[PDB]
Amino acid sequence: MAHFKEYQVIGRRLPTESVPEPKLFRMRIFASNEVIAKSRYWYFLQKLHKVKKASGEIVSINQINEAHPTKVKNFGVWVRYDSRSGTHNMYKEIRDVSRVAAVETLYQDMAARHRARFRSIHILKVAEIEKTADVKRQYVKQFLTKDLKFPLPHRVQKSTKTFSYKRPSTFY
Amino acid sequence: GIREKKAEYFAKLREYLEEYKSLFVVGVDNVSSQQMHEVRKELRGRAVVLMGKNTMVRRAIRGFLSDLPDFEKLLPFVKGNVGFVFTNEPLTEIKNVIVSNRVAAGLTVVQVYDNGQVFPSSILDITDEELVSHFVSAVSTIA
Amino acid sequence: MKYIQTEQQIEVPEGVTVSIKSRIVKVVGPRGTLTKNLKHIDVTFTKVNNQLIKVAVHNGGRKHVAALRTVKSLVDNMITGVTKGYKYKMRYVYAHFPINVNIVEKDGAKFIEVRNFLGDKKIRNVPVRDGVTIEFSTNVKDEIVLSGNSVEDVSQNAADLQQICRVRNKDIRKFLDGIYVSHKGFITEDL
Amino acid sequence: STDSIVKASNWRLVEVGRVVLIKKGQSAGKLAAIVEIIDQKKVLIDGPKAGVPRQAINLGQVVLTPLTFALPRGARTATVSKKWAAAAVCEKWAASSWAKKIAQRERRAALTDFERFQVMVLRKQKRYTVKKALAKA
Amino acid sequence: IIEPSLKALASKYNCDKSVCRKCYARLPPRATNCRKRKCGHTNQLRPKKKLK
RNA sequence: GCAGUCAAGCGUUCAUAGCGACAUUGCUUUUUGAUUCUUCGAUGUCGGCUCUUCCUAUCAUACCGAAGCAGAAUUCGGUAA
RNA sequence: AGAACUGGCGAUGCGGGAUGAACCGAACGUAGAGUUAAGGUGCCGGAAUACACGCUCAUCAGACACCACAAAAGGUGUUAGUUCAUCUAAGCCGGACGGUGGCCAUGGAAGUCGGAAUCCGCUAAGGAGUGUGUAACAACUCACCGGCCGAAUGAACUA
Ligand SMILES: [Zn+2]
Repeated sequence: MAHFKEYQVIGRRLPTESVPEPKLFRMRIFASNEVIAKSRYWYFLQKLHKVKKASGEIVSINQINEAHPTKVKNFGVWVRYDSRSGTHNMYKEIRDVSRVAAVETLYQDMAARHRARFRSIHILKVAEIEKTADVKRQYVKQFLTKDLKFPLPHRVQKSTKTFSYKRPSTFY
Repeated sequence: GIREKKAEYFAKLREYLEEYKSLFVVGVDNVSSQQMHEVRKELRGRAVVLMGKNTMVRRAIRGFLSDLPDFEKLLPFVKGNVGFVFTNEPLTEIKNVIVSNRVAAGLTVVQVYDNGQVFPSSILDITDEELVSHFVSAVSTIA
Repeated sequence: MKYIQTEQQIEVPEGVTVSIKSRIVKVVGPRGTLTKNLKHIDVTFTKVNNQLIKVAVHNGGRKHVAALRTVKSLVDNMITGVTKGYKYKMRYVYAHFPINVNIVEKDGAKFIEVRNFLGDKKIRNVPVRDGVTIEFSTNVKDEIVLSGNSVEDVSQNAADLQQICRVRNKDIRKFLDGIYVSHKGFITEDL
Repeated sequence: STDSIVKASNWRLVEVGRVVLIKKGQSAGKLAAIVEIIDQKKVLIDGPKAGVPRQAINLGQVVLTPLTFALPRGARTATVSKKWAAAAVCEKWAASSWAKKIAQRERRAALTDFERFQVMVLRKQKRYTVKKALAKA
Repeated sequence: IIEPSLKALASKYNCDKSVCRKCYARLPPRATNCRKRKCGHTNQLRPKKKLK
C-alpha cells in the first residue's frame, strides 16, 4: 500500500502422497514489498479455493516490470469496493506510462472520491485499451485529440526568501 | 429495430421508385388531423402517399445514390416535409384530381416531381406545339 | 472534471468595434457606446478578425464553465444595444382608479411619477436611469415605453416602475392593478 | 480607434515540441522536450542532448520556455535527437537573456576571492569614467 | 373592466406561479425545485391557487 | 413538553390551503421518574414583593411569502428577541 | 446496578491526548552524548507555509481514537460510478392521431363521473368568425404548427 510494484505470485497446495504435483495458480498482485504481495496472494486464494497458507506454499514470486515504460497508454481499470453502506463494481480509466503508475493513481482516486481506503478495494482487471475510442470516459478522451495544446494560466512561483522587493507576477 | 425501421422506409421507397415511372412530390408541409387521408384510399388506385419523419426521410435518399440518380434532383426539395404521390400519368390533370380534396386559406402542394423536372405542373404535351412550331422557330427565324 | 478548453463566439456586426483590455470591455456602434467590467471572471478574449471574437476558459470546472456563455451573452447584448437598441413596453392595468403617470424633475433629475395608484393619496417616484429614455405611446391606451442602449438599464428601470406598484394587504389575484412589462424588444427593426 | 482591439495572453503552451527547463532533481538545470501529454499535470519529456532520460514528469517540476520545435508526438529518443539538432534548439536557448543570466550567475559564483578583488578595482575604474560623463550632458 | 388581455398580463405576474410547500416561496410556474436554501431546494412544489 | 419523514384519510370535488391514522426518526431539560457523584464539624424550604439580565419554541409591534386570501376578519409560513 | 477473563487506577511520577486517577507511549538511582516512542512540525511552540493525486465553498463549512453526540428523510450543488435503452444503417427543434358521445351508466362522459374492455384504422390543417366596428357587413390577424439537428444521447439509480 504505497509506491507500487507488481508481482507475479505463483502458489499451490502442499503435495500429498495422494496428489503429488497439485495444480499451480498465479495472481498478479500490486503491492509495495513482497511480504505484502504474498499476504495478498493468500487473501485472494482463500476466497477462491479451499486453502490456507498453512496447507499451501508459494512456489515463485517475481516482479513484473512494465514493458514499455515510456509509451503513454490509456488503461481500463476494473475495481470492486466497499462503501459505508454496500459494495460496488466500478470501471474507470487512467492515462499513464505504466500499470504500476496507473494503479497508484487508482488508489488515490478511490480515496479522494469515495473515501475508500486500501483494505476496501479489490483490483479486478487492469488493461491497456488498444484502440483509441474504445476509450469510454470523457476525462481521458479529452487528451486524445489531434494537436492538443493548452496553456497553464496563473503561475505561482515559490519564493526562497520571506520578503521580496517587487510585486510578483503570474505570467507564464 | 429502429434501424430496421429507418431501413424500412428506405426499403419501401426504393421499391416504389421501382414500381412507378412518374412520381409527384407534393408538399405536405403542415396540414394534419383527419380529412385528406380518407380521400386517399379512393385515390390509391393511382398512388401511394407516405408521411414521415424528416432525417429518416433524408437518409433514405442517401441510400439511393446507388442507382437512379435522377432522384438527386428531388433532393433540394426534401426540405420541411414533403410527401409522395407515386404515379403514372396525367401529371397535370390526374394530378389536379389528387390536388382537389378541399383547400385551406390548395391542400397544399408546393412542389412538383416530374422525372427530373419541376413544372407548375400544367404544361407537358397537348398539341405538339413545342415540336412543330418551336423546334423550328429559329429555323423559322432563319432558314 | 476540468475541461481542458471550452470556448464561445461573439459575432461583431458591421459598424461596431469591440475593444477589451484586462477584462474591461468597450463596445461602440451607430447607437452609442457601452462599457462593462468583466474582472470578476477569469475568461480570455481573442479576436479572430473584426467580425469575430472568441472567449475561452482553460482547464475549468462546471461552475467556471457556466460563466463562459454568460460572458458571451452580456457582450452580445452590448453589441445588440448599440446597433438595434432596446425597447421595453409596459401597460397600466387598473380595475377602477385610473393610474396617472408623468415625468417630473428635481435638480434637473427626471422621475417617473405615479399618481392615484389604487386611489392612493401618496405619490410614487422612480428615478429614470441615465441612458434610458421614456416615451408614452400615442395610439395604445396606457402604454409607457422605455428605451436605450443598455438592456440592463432599460430592463431595470422598467422593473423599478413595476415594483413600485405592488398592492399591499389585498388578495393580489383579485386586485391586479400595476404597471407591467408587456413587450420587450429592439428600437430599430420593426416592432 | 476603429479596429476592435483585443490583446490576448500569449502563454507558453504545453505541446509536443515545446521545450522546457527542468527546475528540480538530477536533471535540474537541463533542457528537455515535451514528447506526449499525459494529463493536465503530467507529460512525457526527453532530453537526449543534455542527457536527461526520457521519463514521465510532473509539469510543476519543469518550466516552460518560449522555444518549441517541430516533433511528431510520441517520437522515440533517437528521433527526438535528430529533430532537436535539426532545429538548433541549444543555439536559440544560449542566445536568450534567460540562458545568459544563468550563465552570468554561474560565473559570479565561481569567482575567487582574488577575482572578487579585481572586479572591485575594475568597477571603481568604470564608475570614475561614468560619473564625469554623467555630468557633461 | 380591465380588458381580458391585461388581466392576462397582470396574471403572469400575480398568479401564474407555483409555490414551495415547505417554505412558501413564490416560484416560476414551470419550476421543478425551490430556489431557497432554507427548505433544501425541495422539489415539493404546488401551483399557486387560482381565484374563485 | 416540542419538531419531523411516509401519506391512508379529512377537507362538497381535491392526499399535503389547513389537517392527518397506521407506523417511524428525532429534539428539549421550567414535568415526573430512575441514579446516589458532591455536600449531614451544615449550601438556610414554598409563595410573594423588589430588580437586572439571558433564551426563543414569537403573544403584540416592523417588512414579507401562503390560503379553501373578493372586501373586512382570520389562519399557515419567513427574516425578527 | 450486577457477574466473566485479562490488563490498569488505587500505591505512580515521566512523554502525548490543551485540560484530565483509569486512554496512547512508556514505568522512575545521580548525570553526559546519541536514538526513538505515542504525538507532532503556519504562528503561539521544538520541527518542511515539504512533495504528490483528487475532493470540498457552507448568509450555521471543516479540522483526528477513548472524547466531550446527532437521525429518519430530502437537494437539477459538485464529483466519480452502475443498469437499461437510443445511435456511424451527448443530443437537439416541431408531428402524440381517426372509425366508434364505440359496448354497460348518463346534460357531455370521450382514453378524458363511473363499469367492462380499448378492436380496427392511416399516412397531409381556413373556427357560419377572436376582437374593433354594425341589429347584422367590410378590412387586418391567428388554431392537430416548427427549421429540427449533428459521436454522442435518454431514463432510472449508487455513494
Ligand atoms: Zn422552498
